[PDB]
Amino acid sequence: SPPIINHFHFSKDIKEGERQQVICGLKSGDPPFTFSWLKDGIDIKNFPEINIVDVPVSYISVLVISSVEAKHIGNYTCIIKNSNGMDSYTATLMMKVPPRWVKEPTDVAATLGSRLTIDCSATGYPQPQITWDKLTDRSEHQLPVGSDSQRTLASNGSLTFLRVDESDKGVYICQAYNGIGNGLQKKIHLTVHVAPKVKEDFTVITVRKGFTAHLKCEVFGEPPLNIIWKKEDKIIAFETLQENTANGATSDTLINDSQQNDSGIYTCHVSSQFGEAEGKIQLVVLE
Amino acid sequence: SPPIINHFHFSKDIKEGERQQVICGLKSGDPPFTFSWLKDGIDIKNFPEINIVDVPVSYISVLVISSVEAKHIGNYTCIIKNSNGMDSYTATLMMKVPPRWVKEPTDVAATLGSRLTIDCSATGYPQPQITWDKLTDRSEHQLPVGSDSQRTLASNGSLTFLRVDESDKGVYICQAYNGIGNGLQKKIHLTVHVAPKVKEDFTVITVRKGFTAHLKCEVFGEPPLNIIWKKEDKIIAFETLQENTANGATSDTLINDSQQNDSGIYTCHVSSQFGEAEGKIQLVVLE
Repeated sequence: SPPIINHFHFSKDIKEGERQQVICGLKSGDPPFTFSWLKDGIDIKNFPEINIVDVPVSYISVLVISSVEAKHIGNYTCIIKNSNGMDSYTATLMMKVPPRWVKEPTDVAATLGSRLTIDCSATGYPQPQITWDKLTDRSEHQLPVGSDSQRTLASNGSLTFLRVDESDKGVYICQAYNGIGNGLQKKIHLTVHVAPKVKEDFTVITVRKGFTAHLKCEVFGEPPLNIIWKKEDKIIAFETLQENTANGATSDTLINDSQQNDSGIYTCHVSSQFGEAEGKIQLVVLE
Repeated sequence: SPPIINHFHFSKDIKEGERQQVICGLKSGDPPFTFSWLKDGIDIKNFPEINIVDVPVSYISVLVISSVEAKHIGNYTCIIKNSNGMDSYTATLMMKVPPRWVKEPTDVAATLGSRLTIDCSATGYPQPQITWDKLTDRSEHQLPVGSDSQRTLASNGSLTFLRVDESDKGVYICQAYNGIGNGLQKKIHLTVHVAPKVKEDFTVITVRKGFTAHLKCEVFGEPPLNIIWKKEDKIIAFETLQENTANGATSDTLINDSQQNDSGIYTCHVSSQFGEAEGKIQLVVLE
């Protein structure tokens, strides 16, 4: 009689680490038998991390997978053949992974005119889809952002602004979904901020020799602002005062007793998280 | 005197699970002091999974991150202010993850004329780029596949064929790279196979009543082929012979002693891993 096969199945909620064994046994049929395994039409000898245990004395053969990586997903077929015919049965290895964050987005503070790039990554099986929705406080409604002119969404869901504008403020949301679970969703607040600017590009300070020369450098910006003075690309150690204000700060620094080798140009450099600026103040000591 | 800050730094080869602490302490400066923390221009009160330990008696404040998820990457700034000025210092939290396979590709056996979709996924930081190169055995050289007409590479590196052709045989390679390490590379063998076809769509078998009616159904295909006969969508249990060949198999089945309620149409259905076909054989019993 031809062989008939006992239906077999893989576990239900399979996870990457787990092992899996499926037994191909007989209902009926006269020996001798020959067992044979396939995965999606390819023979199982190919995949060596899969090895099959066969005990033909007991009329069975077992497929084993010691650790199920998602490549194992697919259809596995066992074929039993004798000198009267063959039976076969296929079982499906199924696996689902809901999204987990790779790169969560967070609240962002962007520089106007800069080229911002927010990242938002996630992983799972299938590979999750990353979508951005901005919240319009005209009625707190979601509207998908998308790759406009002056905007971009790269291969991996990274939202990139070409020139940041006051238009691009408020709260945004990226959403990772692959069909498993509800997915992920992250709401972030974008705020726009202005790069610092020295009020005056370059001012002349002229004095007679040997006086308390008084330098000046107020700058516009958002606190904090950290100002460093220089001469010919060397730091000034001399006495320096740095009083703050609201729209920035002013730096009043003075050099006591002037010299003709000190006469030249100086550099008021300011640094911040939103940019950096430089004013070059020049000094000449007349007789 | 204005406060001056002791430079601090995050660990060098940071990994997701680890904790990170950075101490903002003073070199010099006269009290009282006020400590303040920022991340990329945003204040640290926002991120609550970050909490700061501050002990102003010892002139220090510590930022702590109990488990560094990649969102923590960026620049952290500590600001110390007194009634003479402020100092500040920023340190960068850096993290790299080389690619690991999410969905490894494997050897594939495609049906001609079908719409194949090979998957190839990977994960890491930054999110890896997935590229396909086919090996031309004209000189075993790589050539990037790309989204042709009759081909496609989806968002996540899934290579999709619209109509599979003999053109699309041989070994291919997908390569995952994000800049860290050398990345990953996987070489797979594509082989093309033909869906089974019943030789004859529908044949008339006519006999007189009460004879050993002899049915016939050879089919073309690649082994294995599993044939099931039916009548009005019910299985035939009756005597059936299924002898194989090279290009497929033939199924010679016979019904002993005919009846007028048996007279009708029958269905030779074949199933395989590369497709399924049906021939409808018809029977009429004349007097």
